[PDB]
Amino acid sequence: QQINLEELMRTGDYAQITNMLLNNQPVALVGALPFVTDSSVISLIAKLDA
Amino acid sequence: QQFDFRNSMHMLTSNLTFTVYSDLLAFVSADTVEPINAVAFDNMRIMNEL
Repeated sequence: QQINLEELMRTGDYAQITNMLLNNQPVALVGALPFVTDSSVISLIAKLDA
Repeated sequence: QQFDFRNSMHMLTSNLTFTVYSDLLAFVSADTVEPINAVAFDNMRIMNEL
């Protein structure tokens, strides 16, 4: 699924996201975003990204 | 009146351990969108002459 971030921080977030995050459900996000590069594989196995 | 123990001895029904709260509300966390983004029953946008 999806959820425009632009409209999010505008609308004020209706815990829609808050709920999905809490409950763990496959989802996507959209808009401008800060990436962050890592290396030491480790990080991955440890699944830091979650 | 004479005194008769028996009849003056009553048992006591009392709840146990409260905690009384006043003011209330306070527990409410609330913010606000940025003024430039308002809306009435309208839903189009209050104050919209850019």
